Amino acid sequence: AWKGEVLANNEAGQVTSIIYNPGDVITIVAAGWASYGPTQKWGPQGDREHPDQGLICHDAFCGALVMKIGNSGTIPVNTGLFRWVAPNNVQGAITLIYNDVPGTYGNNSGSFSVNIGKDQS
Amino acid sequence: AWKGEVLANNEAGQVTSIIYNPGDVITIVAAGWASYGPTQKWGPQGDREHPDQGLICHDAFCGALVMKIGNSGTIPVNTGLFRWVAPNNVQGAITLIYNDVPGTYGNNSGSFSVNIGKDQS
Amino acid sequence: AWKGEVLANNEAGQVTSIIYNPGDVITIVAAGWASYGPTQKWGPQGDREHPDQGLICHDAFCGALVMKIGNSGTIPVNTGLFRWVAPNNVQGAITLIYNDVPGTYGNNSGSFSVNIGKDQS
Amino acid sequence: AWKGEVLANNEAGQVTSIIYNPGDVITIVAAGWASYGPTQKWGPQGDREHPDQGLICHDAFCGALVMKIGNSGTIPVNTGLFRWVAPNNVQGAITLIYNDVPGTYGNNSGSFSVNIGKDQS
Ligand SMILES: O=C(CCCc1ccccc1)NO
Ligand SMILES: O=C(CCCc1ccccc1)NO
Ligand SMILES: [Ca+2]
Ligand SMILES: [Ca+2]
Ligand SMILES: [Ca+2]
Ligand SMILES: [Ca+2]
Repeated sequence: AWKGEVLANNEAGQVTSIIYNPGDVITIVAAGWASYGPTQKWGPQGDREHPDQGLICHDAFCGALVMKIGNSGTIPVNTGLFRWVAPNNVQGAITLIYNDVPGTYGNNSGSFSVNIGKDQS
Repeated sequence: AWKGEVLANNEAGQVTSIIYNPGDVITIVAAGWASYGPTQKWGPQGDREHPDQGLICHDAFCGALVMKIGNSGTIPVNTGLFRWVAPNNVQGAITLIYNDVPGTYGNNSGSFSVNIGKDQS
Repeated sequence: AWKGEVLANNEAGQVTSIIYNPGDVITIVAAGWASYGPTQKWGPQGDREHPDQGLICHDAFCGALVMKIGNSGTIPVNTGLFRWVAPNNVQGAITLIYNDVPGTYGNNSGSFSVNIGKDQS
Repeated sequence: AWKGEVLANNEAGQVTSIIYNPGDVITIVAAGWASYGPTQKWGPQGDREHPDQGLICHDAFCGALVMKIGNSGTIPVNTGLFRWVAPNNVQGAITLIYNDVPGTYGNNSGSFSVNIGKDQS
């Protein structure tokens, strides 16, 4: 029920129309190519070779797709989530974000194409 | 309803328990790191810079995840398929395969973790 | 998903654990046999021949299954709802209720078995 | 996936476009009013008070909704089936049928409105 693009250079991330409510089961699929600065591109799992120098999400590689649900901290998405249920006390609008160091989004390029849907529960 | 791994060095691929029937809607999500020979690894979209020297799937990069449905030709999966329906006359077990040149799977390493489910239809 | 029973004699109805949120798609199936007083029994559509003498739901027959979502007005359920979205902006817990005139639940008998699930959206 | 009507007077029943395949989960909801001969009408559970005089389905009341899957024996549907899986070795097109005595469908009237969908598995 949501399809769109998340730009690697967008520090604020892309607000979706999906409101995660308690008990919701969701599926995410992410595709595409992006860079956090170097003259190469990576998919939605990012670059396993790059050290973490203050990423917004310590549980995903630099250049990975991550998300926030309302005011949650960052949650790894990577290539996507299969029939996934959030931790207790997590709810609200899903924001998709490119995993980088705050203040370093200006040299980023490319984007991921993302589908999000609610599953049966 | 199927969860598993597909080994990059398995030329025959991983035959799943999912039988695709006409009208079925499926979702696939793939994650992980694999190599077609080099010391680097790539995610399930593969290596966008490697030329095609006789890949089993010409519509996906070397080192991408692809599939067959029964005895179909290869179909790109990459990071996954969101609520996907097959063409007419495509039916049978889903086989997941690492995209490489026939005869060259021996120097491959790593695997993709894959979830497949049938959706509402 | 929720499975349970609503008694025809319960003016307060049965509060379920299903929270209807905006955009939710739900499926309900209701079965069983109940009476609003007469010696006969009706299924969850109720008695199409009995006049409305002040039913809690004017859009369903006497002895039908109806519901509230949070503090909404009554909504007909009857035998159930197939991949149903609320026509109004309503939200909150689903309460199931037997459709009868307030203060006349004392001569009611029987019950409906009800399954509620959220569908893909 | 399928929405339509089954006439009470149709002895052959109504063939749907739903092919039940092994492993499939289905949901059916049925509504409406029909008769096996009397002036009164009943919902999809039929008439609890009418004796079985050789019904096509001995496990449902006269005037109930029943079905066959391919050439299976009759299976009770009544008001519907919630996330239901068939017994082993039952496969093929779903035919919906009004439960009556063979040869006695000529005096029947009305119809049930029926929705069938495949659920997640
Ligand atoms: O923008 C940054 C810091 C520098 C990234 C970079 C490293 C090597 C070559 C070019 C750029 N992090 O996201
Ligand atoms: O209880 C009522 C009013 C009376 C309905 C009734 C009619 C004939 C025989 C017994 C009861 N409304 O639900
Ligand atoms: Ca950067
Ligand atoms: Ca190789
Ligand atoms: Ca009453
Ligand atoms: Ca008859």
